[PDB]
Amino acid sequence: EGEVTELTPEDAENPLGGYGKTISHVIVGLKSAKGTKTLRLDPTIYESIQREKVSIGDVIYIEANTGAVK
Amino acid sequence: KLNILSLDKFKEQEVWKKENRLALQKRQKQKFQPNETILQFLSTAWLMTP
Repeated sequence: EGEVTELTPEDAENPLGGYGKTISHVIVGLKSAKGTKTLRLDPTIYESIQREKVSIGDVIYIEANTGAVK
Repeated sequence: KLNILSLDKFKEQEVWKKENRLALQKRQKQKFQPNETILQFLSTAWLMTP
C-alpha cells in the first residue's frame, strides 16, 4: 500500500515476433511513511489498473497473491 | 496436335480450379477484423540458465 509514484512498462523481446510492442513487467512505485519501494509486477496488472482508474498520486491496495488492486 | 493443345488447356483449367478452391478455403479461415489494433495476452514456459 502507498501512493503511486511511478508507472512504467518495460519492453522485452517478443517470443512470437511480429514487430509488435511487448511488455514483460509493469513497474509501480509506492511511497509510504518511512518507506518506499518499486515493484516489478507481472504484466497482468494492467487490467486491474484500468478497471480501478488509478493515477499518479493515488494510494492503492494491491494483494500480493491475488493480483487485484483497489 | 489439336488434342494435345486442348489437353494442356484442360490441365491448366483444372489446376486453376483446385488452387482457387484452396484459396477460397484459406480466405474463409482468415476471417477477422481488418487492420484493427489487437491486444494479446501470452503465457509460455521459459527455459532458464544460471
